[PDB]
Amino acid sequence: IKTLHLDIRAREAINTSAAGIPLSVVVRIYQLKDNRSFDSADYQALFTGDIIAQKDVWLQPGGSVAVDMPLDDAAKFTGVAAMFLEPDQKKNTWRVVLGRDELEPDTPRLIEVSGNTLTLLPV
Amino acid sequence: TPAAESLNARWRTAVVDGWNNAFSGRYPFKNVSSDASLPLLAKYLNTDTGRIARFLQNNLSGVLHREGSRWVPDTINTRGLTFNPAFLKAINTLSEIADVAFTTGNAGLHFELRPGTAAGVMQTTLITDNQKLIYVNQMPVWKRFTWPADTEAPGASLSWVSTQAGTRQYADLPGSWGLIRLLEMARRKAAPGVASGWSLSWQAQDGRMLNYTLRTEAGEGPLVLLKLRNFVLPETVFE
Ligand SMILES: [Zn+2]
Ligand SMILES: [Zn+2]
Ligand SMILES: [Zn+2]
Repeated sequence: IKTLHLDIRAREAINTSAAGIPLSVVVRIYQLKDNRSFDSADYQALFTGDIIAQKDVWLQPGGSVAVDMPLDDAAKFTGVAAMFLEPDQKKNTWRVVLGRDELEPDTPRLIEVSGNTLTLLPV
Repeated sequence: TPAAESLNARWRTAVVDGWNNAFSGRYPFKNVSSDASLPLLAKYLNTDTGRIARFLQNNLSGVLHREGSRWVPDTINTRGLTFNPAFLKAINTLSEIADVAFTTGNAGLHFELRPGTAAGVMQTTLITDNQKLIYVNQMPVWKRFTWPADTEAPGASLSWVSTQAGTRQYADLPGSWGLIRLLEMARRKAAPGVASGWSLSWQAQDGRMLNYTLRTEAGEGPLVLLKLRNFVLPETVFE
């Protein structure tokens, strides 16, 4: 794998406030050396040497964003974490991790944002 | 009353004449561009060493007593003078301001802001005296602010990012009163589930709301300075 292909698709109702109003959300994509530090870190820690590169994308409700960025050789894993208003911290449904093996060379992996969750759509 | 009338004259010569010259036609007393001097306001309303507190201690110790951070008339042995009710109301308002914003002997308070959310808003950027709070609809955290904060360019500003238009300015308010001017423009209501909380809402363009929760360390915090709007220091102590 040379480039990192990801597609982040949002449903109409994403990052819903208390009033049930859909809001835009920031999704962060991490190029990691290993998945231990990332996984062990909670929301607070993550959003204030495993980090090779970092990318932030803005996701609007009912919108889509395509990530095409150079995969740097050291990147054993890719971390996708959404800066949700009310994320489910017990379940940990606000983030996903993918190993290099999970990546296609020309084709993007589909990450679906719905409500307060990120789901990696099976290939 | 001859002693009382000479005291009314001492009050205007020692305090009111100077207060009026220094603060008339200036923000926050009037909604104008010209700013009242914060160091000079401190010289007048410092709780213990201020010009007003000194006149009260020196001339009214008998008939007027300090009760905590309040000024209370003596109900027994009035000499037998009648206070001008506007005078008691004025010194009580100023005591409340001093208690919240002039405790150190200079202007200075701390407060916290928690960003809210609204339809069509992607980002809010609130700046006061070089303290910045950027919010992008993530888990809301309380950010602590100081007013006035140390800077060569005091002021406050508020910008936002729309789902349709890009980054827009809500307002840009220069000067040492920047934050107070900004707060005055907000729609404010006392939030009874947060202490000491107020929900703040700035109405941006295209019906967009820029929402925050204000938590003060004491009383109304920076909102207390809005009590100076159209404030008149009475010309008499007694009727
Ligand atoms: Zn190819
Ligand atoms: Zn007395
Ligand atoms: Zn403080």
